[PDB]
Amino acid sequence: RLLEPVPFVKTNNCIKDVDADLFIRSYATHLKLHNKITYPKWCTFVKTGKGRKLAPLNEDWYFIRASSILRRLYLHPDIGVGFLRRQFSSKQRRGVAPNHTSLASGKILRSILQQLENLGYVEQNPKKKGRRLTTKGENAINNFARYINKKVYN
Amino acid sequence: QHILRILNTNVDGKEKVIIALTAIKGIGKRMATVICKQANVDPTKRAGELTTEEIDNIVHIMSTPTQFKIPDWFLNRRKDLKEGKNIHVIANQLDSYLREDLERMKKIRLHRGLRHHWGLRVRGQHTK
Amino acid sequence: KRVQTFGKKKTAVAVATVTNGKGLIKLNGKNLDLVEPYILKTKVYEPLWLIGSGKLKNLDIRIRVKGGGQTSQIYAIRQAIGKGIISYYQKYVDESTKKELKDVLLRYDRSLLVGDTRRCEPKKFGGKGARARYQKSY
Amino acid sequence: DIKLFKKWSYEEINIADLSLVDCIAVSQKACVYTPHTAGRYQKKRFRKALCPIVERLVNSMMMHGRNNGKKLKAIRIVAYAFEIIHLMTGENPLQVFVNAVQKGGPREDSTRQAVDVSPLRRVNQAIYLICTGARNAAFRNIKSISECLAEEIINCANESSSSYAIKKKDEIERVAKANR
Amino acid sequence: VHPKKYGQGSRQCRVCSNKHAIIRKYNINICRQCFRERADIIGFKKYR
Amino acid sequence: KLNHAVFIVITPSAIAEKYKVNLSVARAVINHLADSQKLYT
Amino acid sequence: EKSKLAKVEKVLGRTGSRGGVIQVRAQFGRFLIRNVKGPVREGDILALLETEREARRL
Amino acid sequence: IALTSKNLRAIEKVCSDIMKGAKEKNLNVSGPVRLPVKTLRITTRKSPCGEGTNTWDRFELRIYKRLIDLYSQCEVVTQMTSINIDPVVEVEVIITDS
RNA sequence: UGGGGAUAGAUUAUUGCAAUUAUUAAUCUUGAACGAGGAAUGCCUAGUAAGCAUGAUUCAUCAGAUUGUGCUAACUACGUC
RNA sequence: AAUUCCGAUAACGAACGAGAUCUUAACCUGCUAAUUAGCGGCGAGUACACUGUACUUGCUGCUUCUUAGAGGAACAUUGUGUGUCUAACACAAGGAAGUUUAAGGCAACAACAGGUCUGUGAUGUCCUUAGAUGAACUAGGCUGCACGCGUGCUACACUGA
Repeated sequence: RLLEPVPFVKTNNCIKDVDADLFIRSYATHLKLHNKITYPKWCTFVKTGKGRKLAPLNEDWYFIRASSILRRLYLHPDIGVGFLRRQFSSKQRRGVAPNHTSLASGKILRSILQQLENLGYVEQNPKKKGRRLTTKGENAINNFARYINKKVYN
Repeated sequence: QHILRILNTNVDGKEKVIIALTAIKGIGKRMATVICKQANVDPTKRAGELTTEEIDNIVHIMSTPTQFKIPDWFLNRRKDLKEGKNIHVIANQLDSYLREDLERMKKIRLHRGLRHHWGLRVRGQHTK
Repeated sequence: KRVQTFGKKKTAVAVATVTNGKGLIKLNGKNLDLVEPYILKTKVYEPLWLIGSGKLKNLDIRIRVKGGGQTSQIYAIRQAIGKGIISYYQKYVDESTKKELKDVLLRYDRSLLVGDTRRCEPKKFGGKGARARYQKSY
Repeated sequence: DIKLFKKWSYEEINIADLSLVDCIAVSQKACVYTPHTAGRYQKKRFRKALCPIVERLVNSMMMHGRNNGKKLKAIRIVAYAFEIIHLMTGENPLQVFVNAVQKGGPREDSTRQAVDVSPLRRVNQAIYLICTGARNAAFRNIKSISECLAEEIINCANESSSSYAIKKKDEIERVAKANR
Repeated sequence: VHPKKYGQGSRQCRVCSNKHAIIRKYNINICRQCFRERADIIGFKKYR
Repeated sequence: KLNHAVFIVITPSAIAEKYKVNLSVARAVINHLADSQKLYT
Repeated sequence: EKSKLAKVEKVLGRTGSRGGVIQVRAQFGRFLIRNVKGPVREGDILALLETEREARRL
Repeated sequence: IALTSKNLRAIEKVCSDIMKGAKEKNLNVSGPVRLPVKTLRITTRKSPCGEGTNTWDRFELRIYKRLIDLYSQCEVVTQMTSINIDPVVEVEVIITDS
C-alpha cells in the first residue's frame, strides 16, 4: 500500500519529502513514548472544536494534534494561535439550522504551543510576528524525517 | 454475560459497552463517556463482557461526580436556584425533579408557566 | 538552461519551470507524489509514461500551483507539464524532435496541450442557480 | 501497453452484435489509465461514442441524489468492483464488462406498435439498467456497493435473473414483442 | 424626547427622509428608489 | 433483524455471509485470519 | 430470442406523436425500411428482432 | 505622480501628456503602473414598490488608479500635470531620488 | 439504531436603555414525527442540473432570506407539435 | 433566432423594432508597462546529501506567470454533402474559439382604469388640525392560535454517520 513504484527521483531530505500521516503518527507515538509533553489531565473532558459536538473519542489525539501543529510550523514558518484554530476548524451541524465551519478550541492549542516552546521546539519572537519554528526543533524534525524516510522505504 | 438489566434495561451485549452505558441516561453521550473513562471500564469490549464490580464503580462515579476530575460546568443540574447547589439527578428522580419544577412554575406564575399549563410551546412555533 | 510556462483549467493556474538537472520533480516545496488522490495521481504521472524516463533524466522540474480546487489543479498540473516539455525542446533541444514529441502528445490527447476553457455562467436573479429558478405555483 | 488502473490489459474483446463494439469503442485513443476524463461530450448527438465506456459507467454510477458530484468515490467503487470480479470469476474484468454490455441492452421498445432500439441508446440503457440495479440492491442492504456493482456486472455478463438489467431487458423485450 | 443613536429610528434617507430601504453600503445613506433617480450622475452605471 | 453472534474472499460481506456474523465481528475474524476498503493479500 | 443485422444507410425523418421515432432505410431486395427509437447516425448497425415486419413509410 | 479617476480615457490622456512632458526634459519615470481596477457595485431592486416580478439591476462604479514615481523638482511636474488635467482626474504626490 | 434533532430541562456568556413572548452564544442533560411521500405539480440542455459551501445586502444586536461568487462536474437529447 | 433574407409579386421606396451597438468572461501580441505583483541575480546562514535539494534574514538585471492599457483574432475559413442550387444549411478538417465564441445589459408601437400618493417638499381634490389623523413619551401588539393554503430549511442512514 504505502510503497508504490515511482517514475521520478525522490529527495528524502525534509518533511516536505515525506507524506504527512506516517510522519505525524510516528512522531506522535515517539513524543508520547518519550513523555516530553504532558496529556494534560483536564484535556480528556473537552472537545477539539464545536463542529464535533461530541467527545474526541480516540485516546492518543493530543500527541497527534501536537504532531500536526509541529509539521504546520515547518510548512508555514510564522503563524499564531488563530491559524491553528482556523486549520482544525470543521463543519457543525446546527440541528435544523444550516452548517457552518466552527473554530477549534483555543486553550488546548495554546497549551500545546506553550509546551513545545518550553522544550525548545518553537519560538515566540517580534522578528516575524507570531510563533516560528526554532533551531533544536528544526534539527530534530529534519533528522526524525530522515530516520523515518529510510526506515519506511526499504 | 449478555442480556443485562441494571437500574433500567441494558440488554445490550453484542453491542459496544459505551453505547450500552448510554441506554440509561446520558444518551447525550458525553456524560456516559466521561463516566466510563473515570470508572475505567474499557470502551473496547462488548457489553456481555462487563464485570459486576465495574458496574458498581460506574454507579459510584455517577454519584456526585465533582470529587473526580469531571468539571463543574460540564455537570448538569447546576445552580438549580435555591439556598443549596445541585448536581445531575438521574432517571426517575430526574423526571421527578423536572415535574417538580413544572409544579413550582404553575404556583409561581409567569408567561412560560402559564403557556406550559395551557399546553403551548415555550418560544412559539408561529402557529399561523 | 531554463524555460517557464503554465497550465490553466478552471480557476487553477500551475506554473511549470523546466531547467537542466537530473530528474528531480517538485510541487511547491514538496515531492511530486504528495498530491493525494490515487486516481488523479495517475493523470499527472501520465505524461511521464507517454514519454519514458530518459527525457526527464537530463532535466529538473519545479512546479508552483495556485488557485482552484482539486480536480482543477490536477488538470492544470497535467497541462503545465505538457506545455513545459514541448516548449523546452523548441528553445533548447531540436524542433524535429519536439515535433515528434508534440505528435505523441497530440495523438494521445489535445486536452494536455491546451486547457478546456469552460468557466462559470453567472448567477441571474429569480433563482439560486445560474439558470435554475424558484419553484412557481398556482 | 497502457492498462486500466495498471491492472486490466484492454487489448482483447468479443465482437457482440458488431454495433455494440463500434459504440463502446475500446481502442487506443479511448484508452486511459483511470476513469475521470471530463472532455466535451455534449458537442453533438454522436459524441457519446467517443466518451470511454468505463468513463460512461463511472458517470452513470455516480448518479443519484445525495451521491451526486462525488465522482472519486464512485470511481473507487468501480475499481474495487473490477478487483472483486477478477477474484470471484475466472475472466479479465474488462472482458466481463464487454460481456455484460453485450447481453444487457434491450433491442426493441414501444411508444404508441413497437419500434427498434438504436445502438447508442441501447448502450446507454444497458449502463443505466446495470447502475439502477446496483442502486436498488444497495439501499439499506448491508452488503457493500463495490460488491453489489460487481454482482450486477457478473450476473449481467452471465445472463441471469440475479441481475436486474437482464430482468428489465426481458421485461422491455417481452412488452414490445407482445404489443407489436 | 428619547432618541437612540442606533437601530432603525436613528437614521433616515439623505434626500427624502424615509426611514426604510436605505443603502448604507459605502456610506451612501440614500434610499434605493431615490438612488434610482440619481444613479447615472453619481456614476453607478449599468453594464452587465 | 440481527441473529448474528460472538463465536463459532476476504471482504467483510463474504465473511458475514459464510459464518453468519455481524460486520464488526466479521472484521475481527478478518484481522485474526490475516495474522475504508483497500487492496487485498 | 435472437438478433439479426441491418446497417443504417439513410435517415429519412423524425416521426411519432412526441417526435421520438425516426424513419430509417437499413441494409440487410435486401433493403429494409425501419422505425427506430433513440439517436441514430448513418453507418450505425441496427439490431432486428422480428425480421420480416417491414415498416410503413409516412 | 499618482492619478486616480473614474474616467479611463481622461486618465489615459493625462498619462500620455505627462509622459511626453517628462521625456522632453529627460526625466526619470517608472513606466505607467496600472493598479487593479476597483469596482463599487450596488445591487438594486427595480420598482419602488413590490408588485410585479422581482427584478434586479446591478450597478457598477469602476474606479481607475494609475501610478508614476518621478525624480525631479516637484514644482514643474505638478504645474505641467495640474494645468493639463481635466478635474475628473485626481492627482496625488509621489517622488524619489532615483 | 450510535440514524433522525423536533421538544424540553437546567447554564454561563455576549449585544443593547430594555432580552420575559425563551435576541444571540456556548455547556451538560432531554431523544418527537420520519422506513423515500397520495391525488397532484415545479425546475432544467454543459462547467450548467445536482451537491457542497462561502462573500455581500439589511446589522446596535439578528440568516434557515435575497443577491453575488466559487469548488465538487451528472443524466438525456441535440428533437416534435 | 429574427415582417432575417431570398423568391414570387399591383406595388415601388422607406422608417422604427431586430440584428447592430455596449459590458464582462473566452485566445494571442515573447510588442506596451513594474508599484503596495511576481521572476531571477547575488550575499548569508540552517538542514541533508554529494563531482545539488529543502528551509530563513540582507541587497538588487528579468516581465513567462500577477496586474491592466492599447492592439490583434472568425468570416461559416478550407474541404465534402444537401439546398429553386438561390438564400443558405449539414458534416468533416483546420483552428484559442465554429449554436452570430459564452453570458449578460439595452427594450418599438399600442395597451392594461395592472401596481405604487406606506419613497419623495412629485401631487389634485376630500378629510383632519390643542380632548390633533401634527410633533412626542411610556407600556402592549404586529410573532397570539380548533384550523386552510404558499416559498424555503432539516431529515429519513452504510455510494452512511
